[PDB]
Amino acid sequence: LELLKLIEPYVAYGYPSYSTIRQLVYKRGFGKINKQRVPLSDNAIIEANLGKYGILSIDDLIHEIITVGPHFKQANNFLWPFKLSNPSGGWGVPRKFKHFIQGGSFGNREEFINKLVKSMN
Amino acid sequence: QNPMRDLKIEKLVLNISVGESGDRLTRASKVLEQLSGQTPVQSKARYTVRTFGIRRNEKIAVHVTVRGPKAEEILERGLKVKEYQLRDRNFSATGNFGFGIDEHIDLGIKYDPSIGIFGMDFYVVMNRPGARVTRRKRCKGTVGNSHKTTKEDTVSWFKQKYDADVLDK
Amino acid sequence: ARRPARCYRYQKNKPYPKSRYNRAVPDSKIRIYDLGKKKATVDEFPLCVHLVSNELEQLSSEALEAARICANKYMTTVSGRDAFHLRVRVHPFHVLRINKMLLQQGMRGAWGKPHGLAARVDIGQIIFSVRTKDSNKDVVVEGLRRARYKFPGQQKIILSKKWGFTNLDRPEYLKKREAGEVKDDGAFVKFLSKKGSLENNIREFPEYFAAQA
Amino acid sequence: GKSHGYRSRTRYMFQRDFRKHGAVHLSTYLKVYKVGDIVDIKANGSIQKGMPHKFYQGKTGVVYNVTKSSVGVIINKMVGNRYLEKRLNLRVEHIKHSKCRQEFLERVKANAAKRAEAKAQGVAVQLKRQPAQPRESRIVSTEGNVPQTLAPVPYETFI
Amino acid sequence: QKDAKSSAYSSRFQTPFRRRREGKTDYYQRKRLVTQHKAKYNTPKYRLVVRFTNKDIICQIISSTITGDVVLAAAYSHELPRYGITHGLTNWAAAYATGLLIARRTLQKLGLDETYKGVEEVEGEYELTEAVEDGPRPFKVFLDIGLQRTTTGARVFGALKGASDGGLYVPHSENRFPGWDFETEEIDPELLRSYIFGGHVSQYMEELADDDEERFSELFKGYLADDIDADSLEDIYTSAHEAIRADPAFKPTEKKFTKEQYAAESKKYRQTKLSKEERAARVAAKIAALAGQQ
Amino acid sequence: AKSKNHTAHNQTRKAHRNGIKKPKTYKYPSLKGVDPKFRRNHKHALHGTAKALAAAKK
RNA sequence: GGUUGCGGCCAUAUCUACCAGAAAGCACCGUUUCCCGUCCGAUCAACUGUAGUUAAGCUGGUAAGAGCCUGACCGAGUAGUGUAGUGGGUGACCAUACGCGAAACUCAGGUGCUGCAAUCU
RNA sequence: GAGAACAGAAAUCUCCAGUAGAACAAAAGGGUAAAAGCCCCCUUGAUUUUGAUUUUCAGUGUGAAUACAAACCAUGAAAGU
RNA sequence: AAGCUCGUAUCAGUUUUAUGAGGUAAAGCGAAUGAUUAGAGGUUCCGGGGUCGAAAUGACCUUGACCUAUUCUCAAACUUUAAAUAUGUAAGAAGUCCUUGUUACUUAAUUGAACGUGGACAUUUGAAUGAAGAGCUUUUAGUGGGCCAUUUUUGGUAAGC
Ligand SMILES: [Mg+2]
Ligand SMILES: [Mg+2]
Ligand SMILES: [Mg+2]
Ligand SMILES: [Mg+2]
Ligand SMILES: [Mg+2]
Ligand SMILES: [Mg+2]
Ligand SMILES: [Mg+2]
Ligand SMILES: [Mg+2]
Ligand SMILES: [Mg+2]
Ligand SMILES: [Mg+2]
Ligand SMILES: [Mg+2]
Ligand SMILES: [Mg+2]
Ligand SMILES: [Mg+2]
Ligand SMILES: [Mg+2]
Ligand SMILES: [Mg+2]
Ligand SMILES: [Mg+2]
Ligand SMILES: [Mg+2]
Ligand SMILES: [Mg+2]
Ligand SMILES: [Mg+2]
Ligand SMILES: [Mg+2]
Ligand SMILES: [Mg+2]
Ligand SMILES: [Mg+2]
Ligand SMILES: [Mg+2]
Ligand SMILES: [Mg+2]
Ligand SMILES: [Mg+2]
Ligand SMILES: [Mg+2]
Ligand SMILES: [Mg+2]
Ligand SMILES: [Mg+2]
Ligand SMILES: [Mg+2]
Ligand SMILES: [Mg+2]
Ligand SMILES: [Mg+2]
Ligand SMILES: [Mg+2]
Ligand SMILES: [Mg+2]
Ligand SMILES: [Mg+2]
Ligand SMILES: [Mg+2]
Ligand SMILES: [Mg+2]
Ligand SMILES: [Mg+2]
Ligand SMILES: [Mg+2]
Ligand SMILES: [Mg+2]
Ligand SMILES: [Mg+2]
Ligand SMILES: [Mg+2]
Ligand SMILES: [Mg+2]
Repeated sequence: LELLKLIEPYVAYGYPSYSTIRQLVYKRGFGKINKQRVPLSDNAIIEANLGKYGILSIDDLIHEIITVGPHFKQANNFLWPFKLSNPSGGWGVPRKFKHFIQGGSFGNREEFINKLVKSMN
Repeated sequence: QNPMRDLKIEKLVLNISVGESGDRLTRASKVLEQLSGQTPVQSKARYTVRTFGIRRNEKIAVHVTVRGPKAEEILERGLKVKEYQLRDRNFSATGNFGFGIDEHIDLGIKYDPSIGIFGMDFYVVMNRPGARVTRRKRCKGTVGNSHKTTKEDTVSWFKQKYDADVLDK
Repeated sequence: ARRPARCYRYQKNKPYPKSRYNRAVPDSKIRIYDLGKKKATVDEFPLCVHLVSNELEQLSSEALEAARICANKYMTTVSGRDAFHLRVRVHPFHVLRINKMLLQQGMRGAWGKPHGLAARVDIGQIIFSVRTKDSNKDVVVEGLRRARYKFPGQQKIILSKKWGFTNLDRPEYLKKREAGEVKDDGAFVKFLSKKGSLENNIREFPEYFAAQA
Repeated sequence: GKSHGYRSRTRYMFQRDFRKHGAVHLSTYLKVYKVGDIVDIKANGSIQKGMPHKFYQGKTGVVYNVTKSSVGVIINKMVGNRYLEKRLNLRVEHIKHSKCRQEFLERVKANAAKRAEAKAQGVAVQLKRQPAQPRESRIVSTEGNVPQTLAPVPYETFI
Repeated sequence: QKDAKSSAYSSRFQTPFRRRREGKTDYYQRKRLVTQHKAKYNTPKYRLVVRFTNKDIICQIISSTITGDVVLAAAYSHELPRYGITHGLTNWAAAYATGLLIARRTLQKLGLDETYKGVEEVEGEYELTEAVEDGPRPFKVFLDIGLQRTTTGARVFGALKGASDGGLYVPHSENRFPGWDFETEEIDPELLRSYIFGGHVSQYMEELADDDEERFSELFKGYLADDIDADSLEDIYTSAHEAIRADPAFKPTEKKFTKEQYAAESKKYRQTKLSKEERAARVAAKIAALAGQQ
Repeated sequence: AKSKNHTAHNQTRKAHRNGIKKPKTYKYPSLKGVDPKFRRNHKHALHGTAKALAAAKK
């Protein structure tokens, strides 16, 4: 949390939904295998890499995220950073580098992060 | 109340402030010796003062401390000279008192023209018993209020014995 | 002599008062700070009005003087030598400097001699205070108003909720006095605590714990 | 000229604490220092001898040596782009055991104890420190607590 | 006394250590007795603590802890009755005596009391108790005078001689023993010996009684009441070492009443202090006494 | 002519290219400046404690 | 619980004034041949514990007591401040967003705790 | 502050209060009260051998300093220094 | 640039937890030091200028100085208090525990001190997050005029100084 704080003018974050996570992991899920950014298109790949912590599917990956839980760390790290586009629809505000509370983007916008991500997804 | 605390002469210190060094000061001391039976102590100038003619660390004045029955006796001889009358001055707030005489031959003492004539200060300090409390090394302490000498107290002392007079105020 | 106030209106330098390191400053142009009926009891003048700075600057001594006079005078002609108490609540403790160019020397060794004094004055900070009888409100406000014109910057004028120079809301002041908790003194006034030693607390303020009324 | 003597800028660093001047209490001389002890360095300007240079004021390090009246302490110090090793001869009056290490040892003693009473049950331990977590759901009640509702306050000068 | 202490003064006034105020501890000198060569770690410095009251003599062996000084063993002059000394309970000879008892007693309980005999002979000569080769080293102890003046011939250096001769190692030198003639810069062990056995006291008795039947009979009232002849004094002290080295062990006093018993009387003379409740009640009454202008 | 006198500008950038590291670390560290008698005796406590171990192999 | 010796932390312990103190202890106190120190056996030294006294020291109790300590949604979430903006404003300067956050003030409680050894109605 | 013949503003002699308001060669800052200040007694550690360390630093020199080792000493009842 | 030794490790321009250092901002001045406005009461029985009997070793006087409790206002080279931001250290296998070996050091002492033998303890083995690998050697180029912006800030009336 104290990290987020430190970094808040440069990021835009909030509380994701099964929906947003489902679609983020499906459409933009890539795994980390010996560096290499490998796309999760078949369940075998996760099980070959995340099987040791349970998790032999993609919805096994998703679950372990949305619930946090025991091997979240190793699950989430496995997940290469998501490369979102720019928001199709727009940022919904004139300037982004103020806070969400002040008229847009940057800082915790809470359960608004979904509408945002989904347009960048 | 009044048991211990009987109030007494702690010490008597005779001073002759000569104000110059040499024979005159050796002579003044001899008087104090020839009187106290003690060997007296010389005082050095705290600082040079030119109108008085004294230099710093020059031997100027001599005094001797007397305690016990002798000092009680040399007190009387003085008191004798002041005709058993002192002033409501002389008595300090803290309980001690003093006076001064011109001419020391006025209390006993032959003349001896090789010694001449000196006058002298007479300060007598008063205490009670239990004063070692302020004087000892270990567990030094302060007297209690309802103890300890004062000027009301050690004036009435002075009248009671000595059958004396303290004047003015 | 004397360059414009414009060259020293901002708090640009750490306070530089006269000191053992800064001996040889000249004397403040304002010397009197209390005038009118300065010996008047606390009871006489219940109404208090303040001339308040709304900026953050420096006020010269000479401003303080000039404004002080322009205040005192107008007060006295219109209600009299004894109808008010005027207190200059700001002292010119800080020393201004001149570099002072006399071919020529240059920017070398530019440390300046002392040039005059000022008062580093704050947002909200009281400048002048006046106390009078309620029937001199309007003569007082215009004293100060006339004075404003002698001071750089926006300075406000405010009616104090205080019985005179004391603290205490006027209502809370009258509770205390009619309770005897208040004792006169050198123009100001002392208050009865419930803290010190009982004895000399009753010898100082008899009227409080007494039959009386 | 500029002036960079040994104790420069240390007017307030080596002052004593308000109403704590004079003799240094005996406790100081009774604490015992072994090698590998982690000490805090904080000068006392009444003890002029064995003084730490002002750099090391506020710095913690490990004892590498013990002598009649002083410990030797190892300090890692950055000069340029690298830490260098630094050996300090400090009299004990300027030195203190580092409490943070005692939190640690005491915790290690705890963690061996917890670990026992689990093998003595063959159950699981969970020994690593967890950091302060979110918060779980609650139900606050209104019994004796009907929410007082507040509103913003008017402007009002008090001067 | 209208030298009133300005509230300023009081506020930034810095009190001395409690025992400084009391005039008991010389903390400058304590710090040097107590401090150990840090590379001897918890090797305790041991102190020979010798204090005199007006009627008694205290001899403790102390070491210092951060949480407090701790005593290994203590001996007194008021124990000495048990060992045959009935009078002169604060003189030099009782000091040597008390210095011996503590010695024997500590290093009895320590275990080195069979080894390290001490002197037994006692002609009052200057010698430390050197250690026996191929064996232990003696219980070393450093004298703690506290606040006593270092005068040559002081009572406190009796207990020292008592303890050394007892077979404690207590570093010292002659020049503060009676017998030390500073012209000579030598010690006459006859004088020191005498003192161990109360010589200086006995003589005076003889000189007194002959010269002053009346003074003597007052100063020495109790040597009469017990027929302690003067020139029998030595044999009291000599005999007293015997019994001391004999049974050095400590035995307490037989104490009537238990701790609690004492207590529950032994200061229900304590003044019990008010409750703020009552205190306020006093406040509000005091006024009515004082209220009304007088 | 006059020139800039001093600045630390850019110096931590420079120091942090390939720098800081930590300090290098070893069990059995240097015995530089340790109490010479103790070293002397340590020398002997080691020879002995060696010896005694080779005696335990025969 | 008293008291003493050695202490720890070094004012909740210090300061001022008034009382109170069984028993033991401590103390004041008596003495000056002796080791010893003084202008002065006052301090220091030695001697008796005998002639005396709780007066003092010391211990507690009191006090809308001075000081000192502790608390508090007491003031004040104020002052100051890290981060943000193509925020306001001629400027001086100020408001807002995410954070950290005092001093004085006011009131309330308190006024040594404690270790080792010895000893006591 | 209260008191003592000549003695005065200022000579010398008591007493009381006194956290340092004094002193410590020097500029200033720090430090200090049964002392680090004042008076006294005894002294030559201001010595011998070469190493390690801290500051300035390139982690060179120089200066100055700190803690041990190995001698020889000074002082003190001593711990110690 | 050349590589070399290794291969998940010990890493880090980071947070967290625990525990240190600091005297700036603010604050303060009926707290020390130094400044500064105003009265008020008291002092002198030990500075004084007079009026009342020239009288004055005598009164009441205004006037200093000093004292007591108040009052307005200040500090880069004052301060009790005292932040924010920065800043040291620690968070384990080089560890923890039990047994008892060495020595000329040290202890009254097989007491300690250091360094060991032997035995036991590996799921989270002792917070977070990251790791695009970590470690290491040799050697050489250029450079050694800088400047700008926010903020902090010194000199100057200021300056695109
Ligand atoms: Mg898109
Ligand atoms: Mg659309
Ligand atoms: Mg479109
Ligand atoms: Mg919108
Ligand atoms: Mg003359
Ligand atoms: Mg012009
Ligand atoms: Mg400037
Ligand atoms: Mg110049
Ligand atoms: Mg110049
Ligand atoms: Mg400089
Ligand atoms: Mg500074
Ligand atoms: Mg002090
Ligand atoms: Mg030195
Ligand atoms: Mg006050
Ligand atoms: Mg001493
Ligand atoms: Mg002789
Ligand atoms: Mg040039
Ligand atoms: Mg240029
Ligand atoms: Mg250059
Ligand atoms: Mg240059
Ligand atoms: Mg004598
Ligand atoms: Mg006597
Ligand atoms: Mg004596
Ligand atoms: Mg006493
Ligand atoms: Mg109080
Ligand atoms: Mg920007
Ligand atoms: Mg702006
Ligand atoms: Mg504009
Ligand atoms: Mg602001
Ligand atoms: Mg001098
Ligand atoms: Mg100095
Ligand atoms: Mg002198
Ligand atoms: Mg030399
Ligand atoms: Mg400020
Ligand atoms: Mg403050
Ligand atoms: Mg002030
Ligand atoms: Mg400046
Ligand atoms: Mg860091
Ligand atoms: Mg990790
Ligand atoms: Mg290169
Ligand atoms: Mg190069
Ligand atoms: Mg080059």
